[PDB]
Amino acid sequence: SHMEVRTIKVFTTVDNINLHTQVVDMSMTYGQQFGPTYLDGADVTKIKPHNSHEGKTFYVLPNDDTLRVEAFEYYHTTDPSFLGRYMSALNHTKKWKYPQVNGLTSIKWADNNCYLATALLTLQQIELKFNPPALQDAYYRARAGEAANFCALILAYCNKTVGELGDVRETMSYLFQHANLDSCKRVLNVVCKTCGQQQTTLKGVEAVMYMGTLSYEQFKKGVQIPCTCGKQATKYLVQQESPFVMMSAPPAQYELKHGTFTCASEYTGNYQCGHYKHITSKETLYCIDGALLTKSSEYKGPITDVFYKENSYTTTI
Ligand SMILES: [Zn+2]
Repeated sequence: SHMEVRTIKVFTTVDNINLHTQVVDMSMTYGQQFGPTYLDGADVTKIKPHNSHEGKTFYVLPNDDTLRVEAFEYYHTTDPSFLGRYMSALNHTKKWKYPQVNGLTSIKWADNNCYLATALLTLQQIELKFNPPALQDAYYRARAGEAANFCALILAYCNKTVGELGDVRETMSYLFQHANLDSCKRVLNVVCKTCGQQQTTLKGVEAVMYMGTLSYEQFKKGVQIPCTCGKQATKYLVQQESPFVMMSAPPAQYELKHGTFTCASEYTGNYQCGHYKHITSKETLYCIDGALLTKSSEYKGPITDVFYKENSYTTTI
């Protein structure tokens, strides 16, 4: 009747660093013993242990106080589905290719990941330190060329699944949310001919992102925005303290000039499907399109996001 019990030792984890010794019954599934369980991204919840599994590390969900703390300390989230979504993505991104293109880690196109490739390429050209150890650790590996965990983390943090259409501005917003931008400061002035002037200070992520124009110069000169009185008012940059700025707008034909920006994202398509490309300004203009690379002296296209170097700026207005 009853089969002789066989067991193996395995380790469970939520961060792949702190291991937790377990003894599993090879006649029960992982799911029956751990809840949802993953082996390097693969869902083994419904798998019964193999001898080859002995000594291997499995991710589980934070189901006790020790794992909850380890997971928060490593990822800076308490979203219950986070680890599941991170493993589900990782099962895909570990099969993506990450070619070095013009010295930067890119991503060969798959699974609508073009927005991720230009986000990744952008990160490697701006000064940014992540706060979660998971992002620090994974970004370091991504810079070295092994970007699978980093890309799966971006998907998890953004609540995007592999293959879902993503927006670069929104993705960067999530990444900046988890970065140290505390010393970034922006002072704006808005001037209405009827209502007068109103100055506003922004900090952190809101200090480095602007939605409305791609041109940093235009933002220094002034952009027209609605005023509550019904007139159009003029908003201009008074003071900026940050290592970069990101200027974003709905996709519009726009000319990129060598040496006047750091990098940019281009979006061809519509609200339901499209394709992002990346433009970086080095010795010439390089267009990185996943694994593909072209160059040109001028660039014009439907640009959505442009990144600029900064340190300290003060208006003369
Ligand atoms: Zn007004």
